[PDB]
Amino acid sequence: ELLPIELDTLVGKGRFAEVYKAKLKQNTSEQFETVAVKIFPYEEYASWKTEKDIFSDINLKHENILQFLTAEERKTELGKQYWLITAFHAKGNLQEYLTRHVISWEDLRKLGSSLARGIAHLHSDHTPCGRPKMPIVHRDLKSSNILVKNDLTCCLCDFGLSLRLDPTLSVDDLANSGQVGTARYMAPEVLASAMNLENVESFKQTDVYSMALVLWEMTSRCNAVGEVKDYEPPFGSKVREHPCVASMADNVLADAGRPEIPSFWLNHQGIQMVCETLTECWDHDPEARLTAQCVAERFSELEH
Ligand SMILES: COc1cc(-c2cnn3cc(OC)c([C@H]4COC(C)(C)C4)nc23)ccn1
Repeated sequence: ELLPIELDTLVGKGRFAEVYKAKLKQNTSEQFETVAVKIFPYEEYASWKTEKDIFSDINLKHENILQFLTAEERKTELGKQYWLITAFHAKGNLQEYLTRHVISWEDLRKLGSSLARGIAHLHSDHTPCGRPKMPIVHRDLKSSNILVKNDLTCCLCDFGLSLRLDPTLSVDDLANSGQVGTARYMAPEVLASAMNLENVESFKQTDVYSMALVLWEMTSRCNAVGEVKDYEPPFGSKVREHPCVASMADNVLADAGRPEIPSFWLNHQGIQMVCETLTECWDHDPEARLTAQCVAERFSELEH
């Protein structure tokens, strides 16, 4: 049976689906509960299925991963819709949050350390207890799809382009997907079409590079650095609003371009640590990049 849900507001429109703030009126007498509904048309059934498989995976439950209530199929006059019902985070996406607010050092520490913890959890080949689990690579990490919870910690969602690192995966299966994701956040090796298709685990390195760009966005809006400029997306000054891969290749790969880090930012000890860490993470060489777990560990050291 379908949950008693009333759609309130359209909060997100993506290639695959629409996200709605909704009211779950389980009970007529008591106050309604705010939930999120991601709606996929029948044409996007595949994206719905990929996300559903992730959200319903018991091993994937984590504080930094969007909480999942249920998946439904709803017949409509036009056809059928595929729904994902989840917890709603009122603060919204990280990109919009950074645009509107200048964060404290404590905020940056919480946001950056929780982002790394969520990615590390997806990447992990084992559960906290010690049981083997099949790693997931997000493949489309960016500030626009990271939610901010009420306690100012990050929460991952938008798993439509995600890849389970299954051993049975073929080169043909992988190459066919090719460059998947947002061009602005693509790692240089992806822009170069230089990956080893047989090596599925190298996709973890691409996620780390995108994470580095997000960490830089958080850092750019932190008041600890000093004077804070208006929020700009990575490469905002260099490329157009919807950049192509050729143009991103030109900047990221040909010019080795990265978002600028003014030297005055380094004056703060904490900011310096974050900048050094993120710099290692966006290195041209994937091998030079730290793991998400390593980054989570460095953030732990930031209490000092
Ligand atoms: C993108 O995939 C999602 C998002 C949610 C979701 C949960 N709370 N929440 C709150 C939001 O704003 C107030 C949005 C807007 C904000 O920014 C976006 C464009 C990401 C949509 N989305 C969500 C649930 C399931 N999948």
